[PDB]
Amino acid sequence: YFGKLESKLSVIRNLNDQVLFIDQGNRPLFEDMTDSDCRDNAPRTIFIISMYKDSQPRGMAVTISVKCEKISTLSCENKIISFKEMNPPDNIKDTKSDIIFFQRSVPGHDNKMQFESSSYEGYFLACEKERDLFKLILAAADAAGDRSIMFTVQNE
Repeated sequence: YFGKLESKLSVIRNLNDQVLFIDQGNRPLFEDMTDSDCRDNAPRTIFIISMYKDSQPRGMAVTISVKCEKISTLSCENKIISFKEMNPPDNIKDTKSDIIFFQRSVPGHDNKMQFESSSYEGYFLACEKERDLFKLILAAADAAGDRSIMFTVQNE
């Protein structure tokens, strides 16, 4: 069981310092942005990270959402990343949820974060280059040094 506690606004960057944003097709991408780009493309660049209490504690449980047109919440349902148009719910009945990730400090890096799927243990949010685009994906990662699953989370 997960219960919603408190939320914070944040910008999310991959290790290349590219900013996560929701694009016109409702897909999560990374792009090089100045701070001003970032701010002017709010609310597509400003993510809401909501903390949840967990009846089966395995880390800091969070949802990630964004207010593009309506509020959309990040999902890794069926091991693929997509947005669901929904508010982060007040509670979630199950111990595994496609919208709950565990935010973890990256071992050997105080300031970088990973987001592990609660649904699929050992799978993480990652950045992958695809052609000319940098996409957010769900990836299996076994190694703490894996740079593709490391993010910077800056408050507001």
